[PDB]
Amino acid sequence: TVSSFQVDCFLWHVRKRFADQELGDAPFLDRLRADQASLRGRGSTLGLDIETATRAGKQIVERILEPASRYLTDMTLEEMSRDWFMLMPKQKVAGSLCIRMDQAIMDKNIILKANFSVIFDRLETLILLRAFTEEGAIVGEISPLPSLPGHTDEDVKNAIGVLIGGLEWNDNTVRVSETLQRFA
Repeated sequence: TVSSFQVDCFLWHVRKRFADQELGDAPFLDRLRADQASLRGRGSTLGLDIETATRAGKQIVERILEPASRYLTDMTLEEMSRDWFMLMPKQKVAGSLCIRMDQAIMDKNIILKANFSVIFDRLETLILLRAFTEEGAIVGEISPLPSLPGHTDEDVKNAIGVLIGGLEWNDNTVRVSETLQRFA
């Protein structure tokens, strides 16, 4: 736990300069004040001096220091936070994507929007994809899963094809975003 105190004193000193120069922030200054108060309290019960602590924090932190992507959005944050429900649900998991749709839709023109990253000429990772009807109704969703594996473009295109097939079954004309038309 002494290492945590070393990092604490070192980070306090390196944060001192931010208030020493830039626009600063009154809560930031109060945080620094209460910080150094608690750090004096620690150094009292730990015994060691701060001049013998920041030097150790330097060598304890410096070792922790370390492909040109963008971000396209077809949906707003609201368009991905909106609630919904599938009356007759039809869902599964594929690789690392949760596919769901509503089977109770028919003869509806559907539009697929998506928000995701992009590298070079193709996708990298999908944040969310939902299916809307021309009358503004959510019917399908391809959500990412909290898995360490992840996903790339091939299985993403496969999931989109699965969704399009499941929708096109019930006489539903289905089209994708011009973005997905360009990248999938």
